[PDB]
Amino acid sequence: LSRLDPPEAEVQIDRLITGRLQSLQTYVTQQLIRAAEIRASANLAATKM
Amino acid sequence: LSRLDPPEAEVQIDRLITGRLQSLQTYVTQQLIRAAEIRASANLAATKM
Amino acid sequence: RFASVYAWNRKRISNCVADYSVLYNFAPFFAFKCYGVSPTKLNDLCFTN
Amino acid sequence: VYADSFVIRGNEVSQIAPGQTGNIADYNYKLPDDFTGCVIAWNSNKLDS
Amino acid sequence: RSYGFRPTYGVGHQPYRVVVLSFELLHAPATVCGPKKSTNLVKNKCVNF
Ligand SMILES: *[C@@H]1O[C@H](CO)[C@@H](O)[C@H](O)[C@H]1NC(C)=O
Repeated sequence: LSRLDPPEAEVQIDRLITGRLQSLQTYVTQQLIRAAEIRASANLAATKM
Repeated sequence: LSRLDPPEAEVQIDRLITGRLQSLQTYVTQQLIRAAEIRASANLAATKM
Repeated sequence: RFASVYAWNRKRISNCVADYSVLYNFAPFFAFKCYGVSPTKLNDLCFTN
Repeated sequence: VYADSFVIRGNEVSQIAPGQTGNIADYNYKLPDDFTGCVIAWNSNKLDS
Repeated sequence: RSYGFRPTYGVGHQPYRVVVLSFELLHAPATVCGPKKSTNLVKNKCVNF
């Protein structure tokens, strides 16, 4: 923002917003699978109890 | 690279890198689900044995 | 003499070695705008006509 | 800050740019591919010819 | 080789005067600076530095 004018600032930061969104989505995508893996073991432990 | 100067080569190949990475991520995303599907059947087979 | 717009002429160039750095001395133009290929490497390519 | 100054032909003004090659960008003055600066050119026909 | 700058030549062959300004924006003790006025130093409070 301090080196480039707004007409090109909105183009430069637009290449960071998409990258950071893509970086953030993979985290929840893998957590959604680890949660199911944990839930299966929780159900098995409840049955064993 | 042989038809465009690097100023525009780094813009042209930047549109291929992102597409190929998006193509590559879906493969592992689906493999991570097929693995759990197979693991369920493996656990069932172990119990049956 | 140059032909009028409504009767523009077309000249075919083939079967010769083309050096594109010599036409700079043939006319006092300034821009030399190209669309499908960078003017830098026009000497590194082979065309069919 | 570093200031460089010279006199060229109007044809080759477009060759003072990163990634460019030609008669004047090969054997006389070549800019780096990662240039960060400004280029200023003006006509001086009334006092240099 | 020498130029032939003369008033007869049109645009694209007339002499041009070129000046290139080169900076470098890295983390190091800076000497040349723009015309801005410093203020006092405040501490332990949320400010914009
Ligand atoms: C154009 O052709 C004429 C006649 O052949 C010649 O006198 C003149 O020097 C040529 N100019 C260029 C730029 O080739």
